Amino acid sequence: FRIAPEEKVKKKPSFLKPWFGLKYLFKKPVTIKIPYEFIEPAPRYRGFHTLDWKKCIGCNMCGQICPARAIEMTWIPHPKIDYGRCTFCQFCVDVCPTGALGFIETYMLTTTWREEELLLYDWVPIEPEKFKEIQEKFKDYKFPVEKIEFNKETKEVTYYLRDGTTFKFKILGYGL
Amino acid sequence: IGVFLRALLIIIYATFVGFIFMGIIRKVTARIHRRIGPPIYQPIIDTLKFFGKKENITHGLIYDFGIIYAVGATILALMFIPLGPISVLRAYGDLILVTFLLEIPMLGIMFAAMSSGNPYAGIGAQRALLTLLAIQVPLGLAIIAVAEYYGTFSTYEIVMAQQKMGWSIFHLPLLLAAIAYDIVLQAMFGKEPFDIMIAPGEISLGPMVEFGGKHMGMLQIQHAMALFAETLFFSNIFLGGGVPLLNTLASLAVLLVKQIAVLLIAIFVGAIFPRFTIDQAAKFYWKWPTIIAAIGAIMAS
Amino acid sequence: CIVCIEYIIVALMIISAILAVEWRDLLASTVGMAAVSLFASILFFFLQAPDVAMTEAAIGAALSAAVFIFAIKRTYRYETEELGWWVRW
Amino acid sequence: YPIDKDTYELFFGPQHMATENFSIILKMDGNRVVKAIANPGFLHRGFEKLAEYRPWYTNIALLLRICVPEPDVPEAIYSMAVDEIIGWEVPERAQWIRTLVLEMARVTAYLFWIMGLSFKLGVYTAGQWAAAYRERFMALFEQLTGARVYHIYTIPGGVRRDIPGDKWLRQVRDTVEYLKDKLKDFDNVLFENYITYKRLEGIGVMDKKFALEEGVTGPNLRATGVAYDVRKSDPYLLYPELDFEIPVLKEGDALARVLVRRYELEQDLYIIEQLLDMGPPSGPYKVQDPKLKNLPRFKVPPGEAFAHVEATKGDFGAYVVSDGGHKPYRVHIRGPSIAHGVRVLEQLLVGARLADVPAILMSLDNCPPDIDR
Amino acid sequence: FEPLFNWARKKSLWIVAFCTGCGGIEMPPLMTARYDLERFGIMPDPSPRQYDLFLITGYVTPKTLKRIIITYEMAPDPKYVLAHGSCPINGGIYWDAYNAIKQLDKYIPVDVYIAGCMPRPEAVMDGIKKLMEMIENGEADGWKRYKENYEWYRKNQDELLGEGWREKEARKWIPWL
Ligand code: SF4
Ligand code: SF4
Ligand code: SF4
Repeated sequence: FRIAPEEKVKKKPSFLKPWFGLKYLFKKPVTIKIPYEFIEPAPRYRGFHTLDWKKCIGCNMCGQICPARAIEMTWIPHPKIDYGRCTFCQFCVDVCPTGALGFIETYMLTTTWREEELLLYDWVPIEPEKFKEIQEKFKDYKFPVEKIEFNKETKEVTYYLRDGTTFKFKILGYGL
Repeated sequence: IGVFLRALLIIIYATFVGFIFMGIIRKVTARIHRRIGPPIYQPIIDTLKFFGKKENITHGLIYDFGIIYAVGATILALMFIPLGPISVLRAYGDLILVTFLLEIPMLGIMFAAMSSGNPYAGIGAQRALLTLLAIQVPLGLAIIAVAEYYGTFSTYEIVMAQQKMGWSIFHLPLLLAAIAYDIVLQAMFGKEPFDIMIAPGEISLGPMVEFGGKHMGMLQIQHAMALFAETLFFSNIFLGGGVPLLNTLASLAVLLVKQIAVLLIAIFVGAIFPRFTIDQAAKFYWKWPTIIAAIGAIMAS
Repeated sequence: CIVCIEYIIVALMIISAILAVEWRDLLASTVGMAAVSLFASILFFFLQAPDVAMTEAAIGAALSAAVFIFAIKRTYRYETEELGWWVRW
Repeated sequence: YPIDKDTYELFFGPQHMATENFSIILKMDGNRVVKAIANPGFLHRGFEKLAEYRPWYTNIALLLRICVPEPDVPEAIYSMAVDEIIGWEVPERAQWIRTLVLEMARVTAYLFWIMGLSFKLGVYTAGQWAAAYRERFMALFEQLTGARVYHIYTIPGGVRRDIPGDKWLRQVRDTVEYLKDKLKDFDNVLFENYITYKRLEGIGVMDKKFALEEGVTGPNLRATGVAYDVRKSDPYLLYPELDFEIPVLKEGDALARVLVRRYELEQDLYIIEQLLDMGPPSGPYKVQDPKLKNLPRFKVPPGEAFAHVEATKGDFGAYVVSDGGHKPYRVHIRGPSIAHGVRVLEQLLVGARLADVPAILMSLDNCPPDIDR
Repeated sequence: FEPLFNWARKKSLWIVAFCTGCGGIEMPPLMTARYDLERFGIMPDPSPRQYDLFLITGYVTPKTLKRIIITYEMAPDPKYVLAHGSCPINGGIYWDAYNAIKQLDKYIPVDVYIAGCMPRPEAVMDGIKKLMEMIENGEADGWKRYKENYEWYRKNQDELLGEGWREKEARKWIPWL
């Protein structure tokens, strides 16, 4: 049914026809010089999380649809998303009933080998005033938490932001 | 003591222009498929990186001496070809000497690639040696076509016979040797149509599949000198540079322009053409460039 | 002086020549073209030929420069060299 | 003591840049092959006993990574299968969206196969161009749904994000007309030179009776004499109102299985140009409001469903069985390359030279995340 | 003596193209005509000696952690791996895998992690740019922890899959010739 050729697809080999791949010796080379020409990603690129602390009800509806089992719950009962095991699939956004789990375009996040820079991946996500860390503070599209000082027995994590509030809160207990 | 400093001048200039020529090859192959690519001073930083390790390999007592002999042979290759008027010797720069002393780098970069012991190095040496077998059938006929058209062999009595009268890519019995050299140069270099003594991707890397820090640095020096020696041998025979410091520096500059000239046509062929099976590479250098150089050899006689 | 103002005029013509092609704004290029016609008219007059000086005055000042911006009226004004998703392609 | 003394066993493991991630142990005889068995499974994540523990809706995002070059064909088959066991009413708009993303991911996978072929066939210019023109398709997907690859888009009913509008639909017309004017510069570097035609001639001769009964389902048995296109035989998405023409040759050497994929690229780009001038009418992107809420607790009535869909390398099926709860009882994703470069590759390398072990490896489009599952 | 080589390292990082499974779809177009790496001098070549920038692109099967650590044993001085994706950090979505190796720092010394699934090439650019900033002064990275702190990694290597892989993954074919 609707066989296209009889010998129409098969072409003839040729000696010096590859010189027509040499046409781009003079056109402008199609690259982006990343230091420093920025790219401006999409208006709804899937990125990091921007939980609102006043609409969260702690119903753990997100807990049961995370494909990678990292939206585990804390008490003061909001979730901490860790990006250790998270695929940015954003199934926790359209399943959260109240609407208190958004996503904004922020993907650049580079941390080093030491553990003190690796506590950076355990953050209770902050309010959407972090959109004033995507704009109005040097639009670099990077994770605006940038160090976390956990403390054993005095459990008070400190999201030392770019220049804003240190955002102290206590964490006691996990799960339900 | 003055010929020693002059030879040191030639080897250090051949270093600091051969690496820039390989960087120019990388720049043109970058622009040939729409990319900025590296800076011009790129493979200098390759060599400068590869002498800054803290471990090496040294599989054997011969694993060192083969590539060191390759570097010594490729320095001996460029010492006789008349790099402008400044030559450490111009009495004896015979055709057979320089032609055979391009092949001896393809020994020592492979003779010490065997001492490691690898099926990848073994089949790289297997696919490198059929080139050096096959390429000397149109190469010898090009040398005979240069020979019987002039008669003299001392290469100072060839650039003199060019700057006296005529160019050398003209006079069609000698131009048919140049097309044979233009085809054999991509194999003698290691550029993409006749690539297979490098072969990045099909086999792992062939002969230089596992060398290490210092050995790859000596290879980059040897590869840049193989570039410069075979290109200067093509230009001081088929083109002729020949020719006070404002005369000498401009002589070497127009020699550098004719170095880039065949190097420019070595790249345009050497990116739009895929890699060649070695069974066809043995079959190709007997069909077309052999009969071209043979017609040139019977028209030079 | 004699030759110093000549060197001043000729280097001013050169710096209004180089900066006539470095700009992207084409109205600015007409400005640079008019300044080149200025220094050409002054150099014609200083080289003591007034016929060519007044002819180039009536030609290059507002019949070659004022015909060119007259042509960029219904055309571009920038180089338009462009940030972007599908850009510089 | 080396106990073979006759046949040296070089083998292209993972770190080789010709084979991607599956080791083929080759019992080489000088420069030919006399026995070529393969050891796949350097990538066995597991998806039988791993996708059995997630709920029905969230088992999309975990199931994307079964095939890397096409980041939409694995989700659009599971979304077609859970469509069947529940029996939705997926509207015209969701059908059109899933159609166009299923064809633009296919031209992305063809472009990636061209770039992957040229990185191991020496010529880099056809590789750099192919990846450059794949990047604008990635940057066009990013407007629509999410990331570059692994865009978790097609949930079991409908899609997740609709079109932006005339900023997007005009843009696809621009890049498709651009690449249809661009495709005549891929022929001169990859399919018109007398190197490639003299390099891939007569290697890996696949017979006519050796393709249909072997496990081969892709476009590469279509270069042998076989009339089977799953888009043409049983159209599933908005395929019947397209009228494309499929290629079939009577050959079966390796370059027959490359020209057919080039012609498939040409006619598939003609499909995307033909689909766009239709344009989607109105409708919702979701399917139903009441039978979707409490998204984890998604009890599906029991039964089973099979679906299968055309890919860049092999018509590869899914097999979902539903016990009756919020867990797929077994979701089997049949990889396209299970007997398509593992078993048929064993009787294809016997006699072939070493230079045409990587080219044969890419003339079947071997993707190592499909053998393991 | 020392800064004559230190600037030379951060300009010609040769990457080895392992292409570790899922993730070899943003390893090539990272190094092609678009958003590129040869402008940084990152020229790929498939050799376990002529490299000093290993990209563990995503997950690691223990039938590949043998091959990765054998490749990692051969780069002489300046080997430092750049972990990728979100697999090496804590395990990706395959934390429910008997195969896919969680917590990559317990096996080979990771220098720098990126996030993303898949990580966009701009994030890889940020990762390499932070790796350049780290390698300017020189910051006690990997190859300096795999040497003195070998007693911990060799114990953690041998505990998972262990017992001398050079006899288990070598004798696994000589009966099946
Ligand atoms: S970001 Fe995605 S993977 Fe992570 S918890 Fe939310 S829905 Fe799950
Ligand atoms: S985001 Fe939604 S599911 Fe998660 S705690 Fe808040 S209300 Fe519950
Ligand atoms: S990090 Fe994400 S994309 Fe990369 S291998 Fe892991 S699950 Fe796959």
